[PDB]
Amino acid sequence: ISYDQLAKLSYEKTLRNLATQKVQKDTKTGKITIADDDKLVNKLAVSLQSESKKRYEARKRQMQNASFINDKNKQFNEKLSRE
Amino acid sequence: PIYVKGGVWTNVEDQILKAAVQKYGTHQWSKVASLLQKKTARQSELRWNEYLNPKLNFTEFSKEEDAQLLDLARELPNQWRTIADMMARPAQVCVERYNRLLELEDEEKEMLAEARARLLNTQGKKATRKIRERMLEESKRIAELQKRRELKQAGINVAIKKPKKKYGTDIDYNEDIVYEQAPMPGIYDTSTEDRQIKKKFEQFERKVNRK
Amino acid sequence: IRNYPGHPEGTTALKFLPKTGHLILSGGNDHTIKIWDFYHDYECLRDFQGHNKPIKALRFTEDCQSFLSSSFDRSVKIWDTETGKVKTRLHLNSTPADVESRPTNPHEFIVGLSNSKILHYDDRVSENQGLVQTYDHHLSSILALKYFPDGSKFISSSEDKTVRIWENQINVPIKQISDTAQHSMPFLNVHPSQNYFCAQSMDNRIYSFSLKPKYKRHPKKIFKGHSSAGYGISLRYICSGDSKSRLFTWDWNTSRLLNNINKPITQVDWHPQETSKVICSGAAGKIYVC
RNA sequence: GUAUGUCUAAAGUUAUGCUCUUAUUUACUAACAA
RNA sequence: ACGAAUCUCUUUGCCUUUUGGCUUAGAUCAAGUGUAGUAUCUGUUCUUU
Repeated sequence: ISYDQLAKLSYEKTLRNLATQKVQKDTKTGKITIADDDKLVNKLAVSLQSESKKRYEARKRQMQNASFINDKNKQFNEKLSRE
Repeated sequence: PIYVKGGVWTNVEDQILKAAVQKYGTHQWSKVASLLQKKTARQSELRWNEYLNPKLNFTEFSKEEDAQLLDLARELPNQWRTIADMMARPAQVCVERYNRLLELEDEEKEMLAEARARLLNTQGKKATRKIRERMLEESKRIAELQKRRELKQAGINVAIKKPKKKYGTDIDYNEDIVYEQAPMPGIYDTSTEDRQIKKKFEQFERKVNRK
Repeated sequence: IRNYPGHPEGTTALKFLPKTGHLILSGGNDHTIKIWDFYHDYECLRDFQGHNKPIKALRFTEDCQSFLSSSFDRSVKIWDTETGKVKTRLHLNSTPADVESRPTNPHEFIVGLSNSKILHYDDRVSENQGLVQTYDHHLSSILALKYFPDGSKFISSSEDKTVRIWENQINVPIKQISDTAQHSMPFLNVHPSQNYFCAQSMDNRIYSFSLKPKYKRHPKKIFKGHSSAGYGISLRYICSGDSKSRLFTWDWNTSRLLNNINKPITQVDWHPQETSKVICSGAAGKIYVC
């Protein structure tokens, strides 16, 4: 799977996470003030943190699963064994 | 006592050698030898080549294989290394088969402990020294803090001494921004956001002060 | 359990009298040494100091007649118990962070400095304005010293994470301690055999040391779980306080017991004439007794 | 014994299962002695 | 039963602390003691759990 597909497929996913539940320009300054809902941005912030948190804890679990000497080697032998 | 090396391969010793081989590989025979207090480099390497290496085989020969062997003997007279290679076996074993066809613990535990210690210690002295200095440095820092904190409790405010800057252009990063590469100029307006973040920052500082 | 407001300014240095000790000596951060008793009727006899800075390390002699005192303005002062008119040491290089007198003869008297040079002062030698001999085998500020209780051997840890068993006056390290640990407060457990020299660390873990012989130093079991910026004292039990919250009683045999609330600060001590009574030293006139 | 690298070298910036006792090994280290 | 959300696991995908040069393998593999330290040994006794 390429990063082309994995992007669109992850795009499709977070659209399902959405599916759960004005422009004003001063052309002299060039400042395009898009006044939008402050509640929705907060809902993005919390959701995005939660998504990253979910992933963060996902590694933590997978790190705590278990012919080596030190932390790295064990994993390096695991990088060899997967092949 | 110092002495001339040799003897016989105790199973523990063999295991140790195997471990070493896994660690250091098949061409650093000195180090592996060193790991074994009894056995030499040459001895070790020979052993690995002859007995210990897993990509050898000691399974019995099929009738066809027997034929191949004895035929080789008939044709290549006692050039047993060559013969071994032809067979695809180690040579001593082949020879033995051919012949057949024709008719204390404290010390050991010491080296073990030492061995395991070594194998689980895989850094040059520079590394070890560096980590030592790091932990020492940390300790020093905490001691300094304890003094400073103690004085604060006592009522004397002491600012923490800077790191004695190594060179003229050495940087303290809390003075001012590291190399403020600013964001790309604003297409969408950013003013309210700037304010809010500023407030958040100042608030955080306040919290820290109170903390 | 029960309180007493002593020193309104933060830091304190609470200590009982020796063995047969009915008294509660304090000397806080408010540059004033004060005196209160174990009898609930807390009676105030204020030993006023003269020197400008706050008073830091206060300890008694074996006699219970004169107590030493250290401040930040290079000033150590000896103090007679009830009267308080007594020999004085106005002049030093800079603050001695910790000081202790001999547990067998009140005459000999060690002061330990920030410059890492330790100083004797006998009774006739305090009259001389001299030293029996200095020590200079610690290089960092020492802030920490206490005698092996027979009077002879003498220990002083330091800011560089090193402890030093000495003979009383020899000025030659019997033993420098290991490096990778850290140490702050040195206190000998009232150990029945009297083998043990305990000491608090920076890294939340009080240690134990076989002080007889002085060359012995293998810790048996370490007392973990007291986020340390403070102090600790023994009698069965060792009780030490932490930086953040509250005090910690610990079974000296197994290293685990109750964790009593303090209210911050932490300097624990035991009323040794009794079996079960503690003093906590909170910051800013919050001394708790049990 | 060195390169080398840290350290010190004084003036106050105006806030409210264990403990123990020992004896033995081995290793490493040691400009300390032989 | 279909739709959705939450949780756990399994299969795959992602390698997520996952080897960062070159030379003659870069070169050569020892004969030590006592004194001290340090650690590590092992025994050794007793205590109480």
